[PDB]
Amino acid sequence: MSLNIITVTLNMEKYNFLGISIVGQSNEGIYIGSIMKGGAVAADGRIEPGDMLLQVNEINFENMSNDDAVRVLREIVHKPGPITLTVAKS
Ligand SMILES: O=C(O)c1cc(Br)ccc1NS(=O)(=O)c1ccc2ccccc2c1
Ligand SMILES: O=C(O)c1cc(Br)ccc1NS(=O)(=O)c1ccc2ccccc2c1
Repeated sequence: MSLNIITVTLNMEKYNFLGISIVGQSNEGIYIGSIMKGGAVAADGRIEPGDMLLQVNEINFENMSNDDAVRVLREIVHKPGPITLTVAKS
């Protein structure tokens, strides 16, 4: 079996939102659920639904409830500067 890791840096200059929902928990992993067409993640085009979310900026997502993962993504999107996502491809 093959594992494909990609790291995606979004400058968030032309987009306010990532435009993602997330599914699953890692305090029992967390995956990209929906991607909305108008957001930074869709514009970049590399991340797809079912990709596993490993890290966003300095936060690891591998010991979190779904609710806490949504909370930390809210905090990151409301902070200035680029957003770096590391995912494992489905
Ligand atoms: O993120 C943006 O800059 C954006 C701008 C426009 Br115009 C439209 C959508 C955008 N982002 S999006 O991730 O697709 C998005 C974000 C929140 C939404 C809330 C309600 C309905 C659609 C939404 C789309
Ligand atoms: O920007 C995002 O796509 C986003 C995704 C998650 Br999961 C959590 C927070 C996110 N950013 S956010 O600016 O706080 C936000 C808040 C409310 C939203 C409501 C509908 C659609 C997108 C939203 C994004």
